[PDB]
Amino acid sequence: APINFTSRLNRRASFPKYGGVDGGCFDRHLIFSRFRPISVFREANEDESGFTCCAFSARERFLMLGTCTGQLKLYNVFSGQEEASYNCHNSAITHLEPSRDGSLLLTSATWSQPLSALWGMKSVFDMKHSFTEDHYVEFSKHSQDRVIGTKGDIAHIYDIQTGNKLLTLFNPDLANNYKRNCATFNPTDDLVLNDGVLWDVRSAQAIHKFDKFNMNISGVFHPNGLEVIINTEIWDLRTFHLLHTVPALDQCRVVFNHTGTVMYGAMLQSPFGSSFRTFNATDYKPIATIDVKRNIFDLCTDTKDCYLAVIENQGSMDALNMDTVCRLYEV
Amino acid sequence: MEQAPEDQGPQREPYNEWTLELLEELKSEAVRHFPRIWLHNLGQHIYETYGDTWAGVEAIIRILQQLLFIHFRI
Amino acid sequence: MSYNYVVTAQKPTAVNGCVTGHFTSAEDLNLLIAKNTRLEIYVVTAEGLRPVKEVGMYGKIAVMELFRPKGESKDLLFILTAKYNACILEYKQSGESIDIITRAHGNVQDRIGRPSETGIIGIIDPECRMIGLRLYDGLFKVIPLDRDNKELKAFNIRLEELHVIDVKFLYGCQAPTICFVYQDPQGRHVKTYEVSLREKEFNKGPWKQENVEAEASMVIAVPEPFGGAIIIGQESITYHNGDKYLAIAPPIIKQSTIVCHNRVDPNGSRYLLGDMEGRLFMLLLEKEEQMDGTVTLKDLRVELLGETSIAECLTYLDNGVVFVGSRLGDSQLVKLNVDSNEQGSYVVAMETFTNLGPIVDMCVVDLERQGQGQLVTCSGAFKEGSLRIIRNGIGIHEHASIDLPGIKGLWPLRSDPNRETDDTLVLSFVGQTRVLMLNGEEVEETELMGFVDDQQTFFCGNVAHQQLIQITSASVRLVSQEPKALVSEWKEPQAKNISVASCNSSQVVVAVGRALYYLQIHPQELRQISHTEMEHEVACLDITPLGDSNGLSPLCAIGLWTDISARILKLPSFELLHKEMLGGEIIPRSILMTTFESSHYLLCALGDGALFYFGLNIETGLLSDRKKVTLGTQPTVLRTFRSLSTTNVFACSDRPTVIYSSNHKLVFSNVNLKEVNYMCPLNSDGYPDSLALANNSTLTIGTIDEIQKLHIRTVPLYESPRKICYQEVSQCFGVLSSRIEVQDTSGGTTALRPSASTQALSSSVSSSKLFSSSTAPHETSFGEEVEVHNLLIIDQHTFEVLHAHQFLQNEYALSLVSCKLGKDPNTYFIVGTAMVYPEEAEPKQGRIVVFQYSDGKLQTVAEKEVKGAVYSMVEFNGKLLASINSTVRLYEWTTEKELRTECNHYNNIMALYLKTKGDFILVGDLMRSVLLLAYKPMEGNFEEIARDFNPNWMSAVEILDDDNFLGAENAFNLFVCQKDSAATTDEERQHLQEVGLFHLGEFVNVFCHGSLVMQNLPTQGSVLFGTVNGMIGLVTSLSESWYNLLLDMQNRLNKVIKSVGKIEHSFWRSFHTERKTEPATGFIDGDLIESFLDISRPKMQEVVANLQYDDGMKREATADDLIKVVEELTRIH
Amino acid sequence: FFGESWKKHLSGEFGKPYFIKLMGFVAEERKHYTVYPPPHQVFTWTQMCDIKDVKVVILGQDPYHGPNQAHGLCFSVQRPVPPPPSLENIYKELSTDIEDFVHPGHGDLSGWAKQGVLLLNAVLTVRAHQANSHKERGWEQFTDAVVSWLNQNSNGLVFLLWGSYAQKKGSAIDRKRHHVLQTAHPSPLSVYRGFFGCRHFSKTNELLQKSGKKPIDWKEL
Repeated sequence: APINFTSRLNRRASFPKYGGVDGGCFDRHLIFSRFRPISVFREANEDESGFTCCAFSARERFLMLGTCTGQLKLYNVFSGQEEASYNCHNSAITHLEPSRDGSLLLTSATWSQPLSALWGMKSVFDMKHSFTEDHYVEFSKHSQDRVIGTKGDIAHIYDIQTGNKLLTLFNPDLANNYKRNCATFNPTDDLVLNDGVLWDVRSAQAIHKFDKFNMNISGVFHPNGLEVIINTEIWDLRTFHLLHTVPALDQCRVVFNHTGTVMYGAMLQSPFGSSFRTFNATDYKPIATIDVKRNIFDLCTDTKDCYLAVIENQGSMDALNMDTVCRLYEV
Repeated sequence: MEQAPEDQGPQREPYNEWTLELLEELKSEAVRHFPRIWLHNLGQHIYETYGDTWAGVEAIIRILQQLLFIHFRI
Repeated sequence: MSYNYVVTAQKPTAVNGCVTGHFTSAEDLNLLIAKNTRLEIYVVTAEGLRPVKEVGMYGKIAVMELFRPKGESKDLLFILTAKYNACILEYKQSGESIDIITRAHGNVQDRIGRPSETGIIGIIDPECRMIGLRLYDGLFKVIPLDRDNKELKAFNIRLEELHVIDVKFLYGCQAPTICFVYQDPQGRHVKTYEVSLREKEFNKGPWKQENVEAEASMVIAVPEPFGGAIIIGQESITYHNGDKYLAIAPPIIKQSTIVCHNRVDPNGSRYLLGDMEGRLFMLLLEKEEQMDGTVTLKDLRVELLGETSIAECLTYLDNGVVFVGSRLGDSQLVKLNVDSNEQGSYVVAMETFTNLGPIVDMCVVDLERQGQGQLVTCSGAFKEGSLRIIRNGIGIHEHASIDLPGIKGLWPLRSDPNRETDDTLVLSFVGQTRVLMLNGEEVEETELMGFVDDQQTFFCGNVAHQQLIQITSASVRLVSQEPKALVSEWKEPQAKNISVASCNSSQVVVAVGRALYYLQIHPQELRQISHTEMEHEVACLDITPLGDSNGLSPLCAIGLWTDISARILKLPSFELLHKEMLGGEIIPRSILMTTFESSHYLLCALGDGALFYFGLNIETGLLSDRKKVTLGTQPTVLRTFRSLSTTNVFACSDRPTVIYSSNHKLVFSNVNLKEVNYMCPLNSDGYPDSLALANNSTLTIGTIDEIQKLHIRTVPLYESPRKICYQEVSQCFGVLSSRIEVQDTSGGTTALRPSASTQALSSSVSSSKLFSSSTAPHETSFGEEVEVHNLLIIDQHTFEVLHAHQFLQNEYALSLVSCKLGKDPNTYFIVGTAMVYPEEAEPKQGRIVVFQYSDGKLQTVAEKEVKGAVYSMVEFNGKLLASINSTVRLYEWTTEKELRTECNHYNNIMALYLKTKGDFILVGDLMRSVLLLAYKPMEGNFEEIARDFNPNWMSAVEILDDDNFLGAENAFNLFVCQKDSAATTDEERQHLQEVGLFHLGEFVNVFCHGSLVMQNLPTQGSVLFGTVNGMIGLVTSLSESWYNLLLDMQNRLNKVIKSVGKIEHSFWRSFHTERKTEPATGFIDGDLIESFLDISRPKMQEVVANLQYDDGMKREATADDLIKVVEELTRIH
Repeated sequence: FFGESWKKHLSGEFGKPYFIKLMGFVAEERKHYTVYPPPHQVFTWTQMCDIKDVKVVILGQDPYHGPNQAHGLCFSVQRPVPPPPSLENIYKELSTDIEDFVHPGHGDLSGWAKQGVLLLNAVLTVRAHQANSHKERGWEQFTDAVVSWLNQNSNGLVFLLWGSYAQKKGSAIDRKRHHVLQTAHPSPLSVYRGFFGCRHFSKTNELLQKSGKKPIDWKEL
């Protein structure tokens, strides 16, 4: 395959698709190595902005942002306008997950009880249900009908209609005590990765403990449903064989793109990065490291591989002078 | 497409009554992670710069509220 | 509010892949060709290659492979589409009715996962144990082959290995063993797994995994008595089988990468290897008797057989007959001679097959002139690269054009019975007849003794027993060939005059209105046999003998008055065999029973210019499948003629048509002539295998073109064509090229073969400096293959290389335009280039060069340096609009004959495509869909009106009108964006709604306006497109009423038509990108609508069920109502 | 509109080089920024009751920097301006200390001033929105003097010093001649619990009886 894009493109009509071999890999290595900031979202009528979480509206018209004061504001992406403000929590919105369909929304806070809630996103902004002692909540990856709350080393499973606890996944012996542990659903929904222990949702039985090499990072499922990514070490979900060691992936808030082709890493520990990595999903080769030159607090992307929202602290991490705005990137 | 909901959530409510209560709930939660000598000292700062205004209230409710967030993230 | 219609004007012409086996029967050696969406079936005869059946597919044929499962009559075919539609097809023919049955079907796509970017691998076990599929990385999908798998259900085996180059099922093992070459950081290696169907897992694994050289590309499973596998991939060939290891690194193969292979000799011994250079080799396995009783491999031999077309896949077809299947150029038939040639080339060319693919660039002209739109293409790549000139219709090459007015008939004769060459021509007139002597290439007037010249002729020509014949208004005359004198004369009992007559080599049939006389041919006598008295007068009659060698016709066709009934009679019986009531008052004019392919048919012409064709029953005498083709306005005259051992029909009307068969379906390809009243086939000495044609005035004699819907003229370039333009003023074409030279020892580079760029009359080289260069280097090389870009000046008629201009070292030419700029009256040839260095990943430099072909040379007018590659250029109202990587520059042309930068636009990643419409501009990006700009004249810059945010990787764009814009994406889709300038909010206005959606299945490279049809005045719009598979298509605009009608008709049609592999048309044409899979909307598949005419009449009535149309006024529909609707739509391409 | 009883007393200050500088600053400040309280309002603490009739004294810091809010009394805000946080906090102590007390529904502490409670701020003018703006400028020295006179002249006063700053202003007063009552600052910013539950208002009224002075009707506002 050619390296020079113009030659690659000339072979692209020859010779399609992607000209020679490795696509594509070159095209993604060119595209996802490039990001132009196009707009900022400053908090309402406050002199100092206090966003802590970024998330796009399900249909992605508004980009939803969490305030530190526990609010939630949907800013119209095109217009810029704060279309609406809702009072969610009494502490700093740490997490936002819009129901793919846009009927619901999940929220997590800092210390205020309840720490998590489900809210009506249709016509009326109601509280649907509360998860009080759960510090992180995530939707089931399938057709989102359940909620996966964590409580430190312990997992929880809830029904979005009933709001009732169904499962409590935890084995104190198999537990790794991953500091920033987060219990996530598998791409098929039947498996759970929690505190480095892979489980089986239906049987409510543990499958494996991915040997401790990191101290904070719990890991994610690759969307192939074949591999699992505990910090660096890329393990196979059925074999438990180590596949590769990606040293560039150490200490990363990793999040795949919509098509599951490019990984977005966010380096953490002032704590969190001033920069972020991208890698090619197909073969774990890094693409780039982008220095946003500002302390990032969160990062998200749209389905369309068009925008990159990032919560950047405009001015040094001094108790006082903290201005968390939201910046927007193109690709 | 498109449209945003109706805020029929939390509402403020009778503010100042609420604001005052939230500050003292937060003031305690802050105290369980930060030395109560540093936290007071931040309160004056805020007081000299803002004054006995509500605007200044929310700005310690913001400063406090942010520290705890970073603390949580570490 | 956009509604569009899409029809293929030209089917894909690239060999995607081909297989040999026994498909139609276990005896027949079948050749099967995949031409993307089309499946071509052929029988390998002693004669060459016979066509059998060609069938379309609701998908891109991803895997084609013939397998004989245990418990099968003939080999079955497995097909997998790129949309993941698996299926097993069976060939089945009920004598004449050929049909392809689906033995099983299902969609094998994994609910979740990203398909291997390397591409689909389909492999079948030699024993037929399972279908091996590599669709997605790190997974090996296994389709078990057991009876009860109609739903074609599979499972996956976690293939730890990842990134597998190629996998083949191994020969000579109990365990279904897969041998593959896999890429892993440690390098490329060969590995073996057993496929346990029971445990649904893999098992180690015949021999231990050995390491193979990093350029290992093919794994050839060697059949027994040899066994194991051969690992091709220059500079080495290796054999791996247990503990045996042979390695041959021949000096020969080294130069090029071998791409395909074919087993000549089943036992493994002989193999054909073909490379990217078109070289053909022989890989010879030395069968070693070893010892008791083991058959080992002694050594391997590599010998060169010569050169063929760049082979996408080779297929040996016995008797040194090999089919060189080319995607990159003309497909061909090759002979392998036992002994060496003068040159040393065992390769002997046999036949060549047209291949417009890849259609790099396109343009529509009027070279012959006046209303005739003709297409010119940049077709092929490398040595195979050419220029193709597609013309609509079949033209006639005149050689004689005599001045005779009011000619009522033409007939050929043999005056001397010793010769086979025609020497005579007979011309009928209103009340007279005249004879023409053809003494060589000179034609003079004669009289043939025994012929009445004072009466009108109804038939003339040489007959049996060394005699000639004449039928007049009065009598029927018989003339002896040696000497010339009348031998018999047929009289009407009551001296009455003959109304209509017909004849062959031994039979004569004359009519006196209701009187119908039948005569025979005997030596020196006109033997009268029978006579029938009809209902009304007779309008036309025919007695052409069809099958087998007898010389006599067993039946007679008949046309009658008032009733309008096309009746059949039996000979000499005169028994009313079959009567087809056509109705109305419009009278028939000319009938002809004729054989096409091998099947018999009957034809009928009417006084309103409307034809009827049926199925002539072999010995039976029935009329099956009543079809209607509306041609002229004037009545039609029908005549048979031989063109390259094929009996076709010529229909004489104001609309001249040539009737012939293709894939056992009747074709009505038109003639490039005004109006022919009468035709005649003439094979003289001076005028051989030509044809006489006459009308209201002027008789012409000449040769007909190769009888096809479109005519293609090929112009070989021996290099890669890239872009085309037409400088009407300069009566020439401007073509971009690319030739490969290899970096030798002596100097820089040495060329490989002579190309159009070297073989020019006038040669030029770019003397420009601009780029220092080095800074920046430029490693070089040392045995590296480098590209050489050239601009070519091609003559409008001779097509010879008038001039060739060679560009800089490491320079690529990307975009050219011919136009008049600014206040300048000179017409310039403007080219956009790029400085390509193999080491670097994106060019950061290039140039826009302006030229002018004045007189006989190519002069460098103006030059502008750019900081990127010039991806596209447009004539934007005196200005030059250009695309330089991430920028859209509007260049203003000056008095100083120079390029000035007016305004720029940047909101694009890699802006590769450009289109204009007055003030509007359409930009097509690498990945970010489309975008709409408009030059605000008073403001003097661009204003983004609306964008499409969707991540669609563009293939080509096109402006349909000021508010609707069409695009082609790399996942083979079409889409149309609408501009709602009216909408309540800015947010909505600044948004391009994807209103049209359509999965086309083809990779569109060129989108250009216009039509091939002779325009002089159903649908409003014309956009032609060209693909990589060489397909040519057309997009047009529909109204709300018509769309709503044709859409209802599509949904109706879909129910009626039977799919190949039972694939849903709704799915097939459903919009499909990695992300979205949404139902295709605002598009009408013309190709599906045009199939309405092809299908069955009851199946047509099944369509109109309760079809009501508002054309707020409800008019009811019938089959005939709609045939006319579709009839309009067929004439649009 | 300075109050004659206090005018015939504090008058000596006006001539001082600190006071001339302070007035001239305040002068040029109003010529450039909107200064609160406006002229007549700056000295309402004086024109409310006679210097002799003052029984209770509460020390404030800075004026209210909003329009038509700042009026002369500390922790006092005009109608219809809602009460500031400290006041809302102080009112909440009155309900948990005085029997028949209701929220007066406004922020105007005119009531206590007419009744004999001095609501004197350390600083007497501030730039609009600029918090402490007119800080270490002069004002403190003047109020320090106002304080000094009540210590030196009047007898049996109840000094209510809330929070470190006000507490530091009162360091000069003797708990043996007067009644100094000190606790944390009302403002909810505090972190340091203190003012909440101190019963400073009932204590005021108990100590008034020992002196034999008329009690403060805290409810009258």
